[PDB]
Amino acid sequence: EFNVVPYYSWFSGITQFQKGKEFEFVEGQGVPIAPGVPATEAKGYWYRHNRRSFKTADGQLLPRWYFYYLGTGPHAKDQYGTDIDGVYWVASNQADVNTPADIVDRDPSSDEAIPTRFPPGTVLPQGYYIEGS
Repeated sequence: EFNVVPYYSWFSGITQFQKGKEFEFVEGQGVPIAPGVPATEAKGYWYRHNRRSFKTADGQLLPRWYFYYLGTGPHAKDQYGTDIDGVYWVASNQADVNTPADIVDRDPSSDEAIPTRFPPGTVLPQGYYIEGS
């Protein structure tokens, strides 16, 4: 949950479930599939949402990453590929990362989040669960 309204991702999140596992994708992979969007627009970044749980007297919330097309979201102004903590840049080999993706953000009650899926051959990061799968 967010107590400051977040920028909404077009896709479901990827949740870390095993600590110590790195969130990564092979270069050229990692952009979720949106029906009808050209491969040239497949460029953006996954943004880490650190979650914190409240102390109980029992015993854990691991981060959840959300995808934003290049030029949108919390790091809309950053340069593709720049080393920034909590930002993992990804792009199809058809994408030109000097230009923002031609994509408008999601919402209102106008669109639900697209369940995150990747093309056949995509190497999935071990230790992460794709929400909606």
